[PDB]
Amino acid sequence: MDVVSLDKPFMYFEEIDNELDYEPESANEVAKKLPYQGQLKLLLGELFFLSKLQRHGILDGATVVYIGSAPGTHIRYLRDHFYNLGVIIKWMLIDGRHHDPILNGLRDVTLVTRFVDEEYLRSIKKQLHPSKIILISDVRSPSTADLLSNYALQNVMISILNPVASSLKWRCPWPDQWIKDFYIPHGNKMLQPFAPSYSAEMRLLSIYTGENMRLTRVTKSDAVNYEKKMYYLNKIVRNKVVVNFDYPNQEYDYFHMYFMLRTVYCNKTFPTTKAKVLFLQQSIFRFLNIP
Ligand SMILES: Nc1ncnc2c1ncn2[C@@H]1O[C@H](CSCC[C@H](N)C(=O)O)[C@@H](O)[C@H]1O
Repeated sequence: MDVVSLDKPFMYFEEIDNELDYEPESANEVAKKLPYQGQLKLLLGELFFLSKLQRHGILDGATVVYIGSAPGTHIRYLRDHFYNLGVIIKWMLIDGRHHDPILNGLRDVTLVTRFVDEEYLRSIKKQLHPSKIILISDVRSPSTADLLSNYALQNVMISILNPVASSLKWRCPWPDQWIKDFYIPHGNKMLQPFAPSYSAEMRLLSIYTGENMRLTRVTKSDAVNYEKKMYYLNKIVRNKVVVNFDYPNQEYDYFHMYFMLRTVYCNKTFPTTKAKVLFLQQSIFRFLNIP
C-alpha cells in the first residue's frame, strides 16, 4: 500500500511542491472511481467557494449567476444548504440544456434555457440591476481553440456582469497544442478533490475589490509547468493513504475533502471538526446517492 503522514493537503496549485513528466499512457487509466463523482467534485468546490464568500460577508442578498449549469443536480444541495442557513440568495441558472427537475418550483431559483453570448450577457446585466452578482461558470464546448474560446467568454462574463466574486472552470491547454498566449482573471487556483483521475482542471476563485480587473498572462512555458505539476499530483499525491488521518476513509481525496468541508457553516453545533465534516460528507453522499 501507498501509506504516508501528511499535515495538510495541497489546497492550491502553487502549493504543489513537485512535478513529473506526463505519461500519455495514463489516459487509458480509469478516470472515475465513484458514481456521480462529477456532481460531487462540483458540489465540494462550489460549497468551498460560497462558504468563503459567506465568511467575507458578501453572499447574503446576492444573485448567483451560474452559466453552464445543467443538469445541475448538485446545485439543489447547495441551494438547500444556504437557504436553510437563513442566507438570502437568488439563483439564476443558465444553460441551453435542460436542468434536473429537482430544481423546479423554488421561487428563489430561475432556470433559463439559453446559450449565452456577449449580447445576452448585457441583457441579463440590465435585468439583474441593481443586485450584486456572484458568477459561477462551468461552460464546456476540447481543442485548444475550444478552450481559448471558453476562457475568452468567461472574461466577457466578468467585464459585463461585473460580479463581486467569480468561480471559473480552469484548465490550461496542453503545451504540445499551444496556439497563443492568453490572459485569465487573477484568483486562487483551487484544487479539486474527486476530479477525474488525471484531470488538470481546477477552479479559479476571485473576489473583486474596487473597479479594477487584474489579469495574468499564460504562456506555453506555464502550460508545461501546469502539466508536470498536475501530473505529479494525480499520479502521486492523490494515490496516497494518509495514515495519520483519523477518518472512516483515509485516501487523499477524503483528506483534501475534509479540509474543504471544515470551512462550511452549519446550524448544528458540533463538539469537534471531525463531527461536523463527517456530518457534511454523510449528508452530501446521501443526497447524491453515493454509497
Ligand atoms: N454559452 C453557453 N451558455 C451556457 N451554457 C453553455 C454554454 N456553452 C456550453 N454550455 C454548457 O456547459 C455545460 C457543460 S457541463 C456543466 C455541468 C453543470 N455545471 C452541472 O453541475 O451539472 C453544458 O450543459 C453546456 O450546455
